[PDB]
Amino acid sequence: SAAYQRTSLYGDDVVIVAAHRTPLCKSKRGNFKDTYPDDLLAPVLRALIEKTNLNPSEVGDIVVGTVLAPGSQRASECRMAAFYAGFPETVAVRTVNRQCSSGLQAVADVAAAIKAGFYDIGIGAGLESMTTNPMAWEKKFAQAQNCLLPMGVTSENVAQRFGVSRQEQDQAAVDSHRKAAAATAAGKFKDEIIPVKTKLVDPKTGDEKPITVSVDDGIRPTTTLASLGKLKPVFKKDGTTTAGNSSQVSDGAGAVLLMKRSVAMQKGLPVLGVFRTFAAVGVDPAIMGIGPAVAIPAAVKAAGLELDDIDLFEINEAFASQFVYCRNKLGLDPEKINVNGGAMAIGHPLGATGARCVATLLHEMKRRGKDCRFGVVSMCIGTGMGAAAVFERGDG
Amino acid sequence: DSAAYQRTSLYGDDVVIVAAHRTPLCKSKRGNFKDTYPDDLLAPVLRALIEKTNLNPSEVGDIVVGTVLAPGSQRASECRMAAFYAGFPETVAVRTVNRQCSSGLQAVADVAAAIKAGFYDIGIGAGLESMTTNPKFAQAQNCLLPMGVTSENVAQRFGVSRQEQDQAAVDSHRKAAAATAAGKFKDEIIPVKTKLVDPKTGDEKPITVSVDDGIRPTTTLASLGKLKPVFKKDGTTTAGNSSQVSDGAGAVLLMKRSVAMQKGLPVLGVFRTFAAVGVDPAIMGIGPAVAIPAAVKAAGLELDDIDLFEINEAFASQFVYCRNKLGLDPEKINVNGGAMAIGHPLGATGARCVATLLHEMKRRGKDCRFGVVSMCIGTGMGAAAVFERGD
Repeated sequence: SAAYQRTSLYGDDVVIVAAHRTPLCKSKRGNFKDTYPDDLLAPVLRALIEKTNLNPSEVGDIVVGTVLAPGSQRASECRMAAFYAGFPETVAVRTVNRQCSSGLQAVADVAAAIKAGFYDIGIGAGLESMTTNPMAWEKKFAQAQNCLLPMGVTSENVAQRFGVSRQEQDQAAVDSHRKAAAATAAGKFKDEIIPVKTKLVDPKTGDEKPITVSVDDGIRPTTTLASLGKLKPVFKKDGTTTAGNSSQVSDGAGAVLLMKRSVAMQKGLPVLGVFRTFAAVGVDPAIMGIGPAVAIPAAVKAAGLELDDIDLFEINEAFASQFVYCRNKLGLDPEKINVNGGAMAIGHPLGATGARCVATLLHEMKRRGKDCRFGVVSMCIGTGMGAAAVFERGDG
Repeated sequence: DSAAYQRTSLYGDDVVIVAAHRTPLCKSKRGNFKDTYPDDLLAPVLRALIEKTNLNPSEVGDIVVGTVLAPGSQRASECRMAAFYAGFPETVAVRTVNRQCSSGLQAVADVAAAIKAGFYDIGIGAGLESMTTNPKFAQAQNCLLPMGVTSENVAQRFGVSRQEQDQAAVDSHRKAAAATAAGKFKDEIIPVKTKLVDPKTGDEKPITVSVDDGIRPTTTLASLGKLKPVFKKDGTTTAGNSSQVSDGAGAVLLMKRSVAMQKGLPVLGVFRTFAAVGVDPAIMGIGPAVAIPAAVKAAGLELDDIDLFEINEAFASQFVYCRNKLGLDPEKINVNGGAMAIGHPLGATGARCVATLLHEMKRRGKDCRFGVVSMCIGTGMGAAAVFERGD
């Protein structure tokens, strides 16, 4: 149980008409190492618009999950992105008010504002990038560690206290890379991924070669239980968390275009998803990192559903310790979770995780057809909180 | 209303406040805490909750601190150092409010929530700001500049004038001067034994800060009328009708009503309800205007039932808007002055105002039954807490 809970009930009124993401690239030496943050968010914001033939001035609100950027750089990067995607002055751009989070509430608060009648159309997005445009509108490594070190140490304790073994954690990372490799090789990410045309600087020569990034570069198809069992602990001398069974910061962006069911209908826009419910929960401080394990039952219950009704989960894999705990504690069927791989394989783009997982969930549900009716997206909001979202498959 | 969403915590009569204190608040711009490190502001307030209750430090189940100015990991290390010096052991976990920008009221609310949930019996909701650093202006601006730009816009749209904003700053300095002169802050304030470098000679002269050094008793409508707009050419907001960043700390000791009873501890206050709300994006910075009705309604009360209001004065534009929108009795609000006079210690505002409220409720007698503390959680949210007078 939780200390408190925010619940948003959206009924049938709030649909998703588009949900997309950039590829995710490892922040340390990945294919976005010479790509600025606004050049990740802008093409995802722009695709929502192009895919729905929507006038950008019709969007009532853009809320962005963004963590790495310090202070005023958060908003300025998003406004840079918004401006360059063609949004006018009159479209307000906001950030998620958290020191550390994974961005899901951005999607939920946009949904809530639509349900409240504040506006008809909104974008819930997310963005992270280790790079800084020298051109600002009108540090970052510290910020990554500041969020992730506490998350890692707490989860290695929760795992240590509930007996989540090194094998169990490593098996999760193996499964993640297996599933991400298989989804990539089957072209299952093609619908959700907006390829990013950019440049890659050859460290040897300094030459900038044009590159179009289309694939998640963090995937390691050769990952085995054997390769991972060789890896050394990252936090404490006899700890079970390694570089292999935890996720690394990746550059990327995600965005979800939400609207009132009746406006999508007058516009002739297929429904990709129906946002049913959102719950954010404050957890017992005695056992932090376990966010999702508390928020999932909360959001499912608010949807008038039982855990067994959920066909697919997207549960963030920031650390296998915490991922395996939350899965095991809830008794979830492992075969319904991160079916196309998780952050251990494709990466952890902090504040973009929420929109990223929304895109993955909805497009897989689309793909799996009518019997894939209900989906949950879940993740932490920093060590003390969980967030979970219930989605119903759109009719298209 | 209306909120886009609401978090409601209902505490019953289960969660009592047995002590609430604050340091004096001093101007960050070369006020009397300019040579005092953050941990040296929080430590003696945390220690005062302990000393005044004869509590063993290790009995505290949780310490949650609102702190804004500090960058990233420094937020945590400042609070943990302050906790160490207040005599708390490793075993007492110290957490910070997970917000980029907030006034820290939710620290108190979350501890109360955790007590009501039976997670522990005793916790501390606290806040700390200091511009000094123990071997931040950018972080302060990031929070307040958009807050003021937005609140001014709301003022200009809904007819909150320069004249009415300036009057509110006069009123704030006047009430705070009367309060200070009348000894009304003595109960809540923990004086800070510190050292001060004299700017003229450079000498370290040891000092006990007891007074909020930012009160300007000479503040008139004439003196405020002469100040230039801080945001745009024809803007209404000035350096005089908004609050300045201030160094200080606040801490609130909460516990289960039965453990306080067993312990022989006088109840200062009863935490009844808390609400936090996301507001209409088209009108940002009006937080308290949505959150007060919500928290009041959660307590099963009406606005008329509330005897005292502590509403944050980060900007007069926003404060006057919230008061006028709700039709509150101006005479029940910030009765001992507000942040325009005594300072805006960002994340320490929550605990600060709770202490001011409860002590004034106690002083006023049994008829001062209901109090509301309200403030923003950044431009997009509002927080409000309902308290009932302790016996």
